[PDB]
Amino acid sequence: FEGGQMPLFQRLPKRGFTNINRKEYAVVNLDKLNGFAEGTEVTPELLLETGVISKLNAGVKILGNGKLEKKLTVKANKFSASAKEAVEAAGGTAEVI
Amino acid sequence: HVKKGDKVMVISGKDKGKQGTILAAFPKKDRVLVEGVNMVKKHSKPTQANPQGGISNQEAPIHVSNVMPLDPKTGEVTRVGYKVEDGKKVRVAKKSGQVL
RNA sequence: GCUGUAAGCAAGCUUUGAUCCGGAGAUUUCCGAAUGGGGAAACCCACCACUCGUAAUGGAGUGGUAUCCAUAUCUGAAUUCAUAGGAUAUGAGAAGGCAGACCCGGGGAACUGAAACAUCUAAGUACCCGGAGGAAGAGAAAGCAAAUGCGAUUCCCUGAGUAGCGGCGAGCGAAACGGGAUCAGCCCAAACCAAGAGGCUUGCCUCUUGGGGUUGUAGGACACUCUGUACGGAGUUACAAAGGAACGAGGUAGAUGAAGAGGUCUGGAAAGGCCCGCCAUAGGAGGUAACAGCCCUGUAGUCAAAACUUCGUUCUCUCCUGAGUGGAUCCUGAGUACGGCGGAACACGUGAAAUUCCGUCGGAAUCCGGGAGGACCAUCUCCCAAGGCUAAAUACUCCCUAGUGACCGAUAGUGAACCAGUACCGUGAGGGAAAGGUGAAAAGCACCCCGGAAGGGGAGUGAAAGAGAUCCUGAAACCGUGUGCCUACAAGUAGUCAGAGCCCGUUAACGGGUGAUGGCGUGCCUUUUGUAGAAUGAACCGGCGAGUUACGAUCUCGUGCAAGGUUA
RNA sequence: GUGGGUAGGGGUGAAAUGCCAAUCGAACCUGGAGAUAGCUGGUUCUCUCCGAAAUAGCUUUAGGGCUAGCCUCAAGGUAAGA
RNA sequence: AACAGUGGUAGGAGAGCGUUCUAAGGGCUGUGAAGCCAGACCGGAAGGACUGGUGGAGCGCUUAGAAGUGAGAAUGCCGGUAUGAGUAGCGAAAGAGGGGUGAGAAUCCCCUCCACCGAAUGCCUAAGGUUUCCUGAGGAAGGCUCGUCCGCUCAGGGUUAGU
RNA sequence: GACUCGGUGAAAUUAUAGUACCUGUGAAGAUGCAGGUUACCCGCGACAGGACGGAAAGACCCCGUGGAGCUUUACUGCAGCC
Repeated sequence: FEGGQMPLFQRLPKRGFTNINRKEYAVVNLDKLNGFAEGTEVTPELLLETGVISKLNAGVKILGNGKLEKKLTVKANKFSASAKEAVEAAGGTAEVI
Repeated sequence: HVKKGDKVMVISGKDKGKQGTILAAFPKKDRVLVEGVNMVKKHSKPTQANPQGGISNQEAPIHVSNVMPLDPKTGEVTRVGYKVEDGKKVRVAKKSGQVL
């Protein structure tokens, strides 16, 4: 409230909107993938039972905040344009589902 | 559980251990008269009848669970059992198996 | 042993088995839906049959006699048929109530908020009215949903205070996906065929009965191949209704039931201390002259119901075919669906508004069809509305058993522990109290003295009588009676510090009480710039009386685990 | 006098805001209702540590509130502070 | 241990005391529990303890937990008791005297004088009231004072219709 | 009626008060405050100047974003009527 002065949520404009569909390919930090030593076959089903991905909201991207140094036959739905370099220079395949 | 008139000891109380028979029972109040036990002097109005009034020498009756029967044989204070062929639940006195 | 409260007297009754407790009946004046009629509730008056009685009238008993509806049957007006209507009998029809609740439907506000208020909210809340059932409502797709799809509704948790709605403000606020509890699906209608009837111009087409027939990438008819009429299945709760009779287990009454007076002491009384013994599938509770496993009722375990029930199984009984193949064509829900106008319910306030439901106008297709996929159109995916049945999962309690409370202990807990919705208060709808405890039992005070009598003093009763009728405990305000010290030259919010005299000896302390008089000193609280306040509050005394609780959000503090934590 | 009707955003009034059960510019009862109150009264045991303000911007707002202003608790920064 | 501080409303922080109940055992009670009253005792307070007397069956301590957790003020609520105060008031309106009753008489009864209403304070009977009527006893309570008396209390009795 | 005796016997109020006067200071008009002066202790019968005496959370004024009743070419609307 503001006494009777027209308060701050009314002196300020709307900013619409929210999507009819917004998808959150989330989350894979890249240094989560050093949970495989050595390991391959990085799939969300092999990540669901290992708790790196808590709940998979319509797919996952792989986000390049990290490094390896490990090869991984990565089977993921989406990738950053940096995760096609760390997985790639390590020699592991970076298969987009 | 005791009836008029079985042979009766006094478990506890002021008269702890005397015996006597039963003048009357009062089963709704759970309380039994014994001769000469809880002998209490009572003052009475001059009646109609008798004209004497005076002091009487009655007994106020006794609660039932300060009263036991006796074995006829040992003369012991004994607890009560039952189940008697052709006896209509006649009391087995413990230290088996005397009736009544 | 019994004749309830009730504590006493008379009269009686009972192991030729009484008092009590259950089952099954019978009895059940009158009012009350009241129902023959009137009625101002608890009363009057009838009539029709039948009985009792008088010579008869009068009088008395026994049933029947409302209203609506339905099944029939006679009659049957203006008016001819015929009908309205009238008369009669049959209906173990239904009107009333109440568990102040929960669930549908019709109506349906305001106050409050939005800091005003009128859109909104409050709120489809309360309240009124109709429904019944122990539950109701909904329900087997014109459903979600957009894949490798799910498969009737309901309820719970998430989803999430998200998508949204809103003078977009107050506030309102879903669904679907995910996981459980519960878990069953089916009949009608329509064509086709059989039997009646009923008319038309034979023909033709129009109502009932009996089969058949229950649908979606379509099903049925129809036709053609099979398949049964059983021994297979079902069944009274849907699925179609409907009967019995046996086996077992609960319930409305029970019955059995272990172990010590252990001794001593204190005592009015052991159930308590000490020293001891046992039982225990029983140490649940409650009495017991005081705190009992063993004294009693019982408890734990077992076992029983003549009669009523409630439930589960069987037998009896009852009832019943399912499929392929094609589509020459006939069906698949009409004044209905949708559409205009006007409203309401959907979280959606008339909107880009899907959807449902009403009023009023219009008004289609009927498989080559049609509907949903949040205005609208094509493609694509589901799915057949315009008919109906559906237990359980759910919400509930005036209730009835058994039980549990970090619930209450009489100014509390229901208003009512007490003859409470009583007394009183109101014309009346209505408001609505206060009031617990002798003792272990009446042993409730025989007798004497005073007194008219209550009321006492002795005497006994019991542990207490100071316990004796408000009857355990008894405080304070108050009201007394004795008093030790002060007071009749004194001006005082009454106290404090000083202080001699006088009087007492202590939770043994630089004691206690009164303090002649002196120095200081204008109550407590609220509200105020400021109150001794001539500003408010309080007569006093005692009791009751106000910051939480439920659910979330935030910060510190603590604990576990740590890019892994919690599970509804 | 008897007998009897007219019922509360109504009745009734040879009218005054009168009367409607001792109540009238809207009768009493029960509920929504624990309506709301920026307004008044009340806010129950002790000790210590610190310790305000009655100013401003606004405000259907002036005896209300909301940010600042001054207070307090805790943690960092560090000697900024005067 | 050294040095400094230590008034205080609104308010923030910290530490405590209380009461009731539950949970561990441990410990007091008929050789007397709780509560009550007394008292010159101890800690910083809220507060505790001890001896006496009453009281006649329950109760504390520690350690945690729960909270219908604390009274002086609400023109609060209920109950009791004051103050005013032996004060206002004792509800229009003539009795007096003798006797009797009884414990007690102005107030009760009887008698005799006197006085008031007499188009009402007469009788009769509606509205209502539901025994208030009569007798025989009492008398605490209601009678605005007594009170042998009553419309009070008890115990009986009491209302007869073809007009 | 009042006064007195005998019977019976309340209420409003009320922080505790053993309650003098005047001049001053004070919340600006004292019994209780300072200074001064009077005043043996306790009753009864009266009067009413004071205790801002009781009685009624002021009727007057003003505030409440309080309410009611009423009025109209105040707003938006309802019935009624056309």
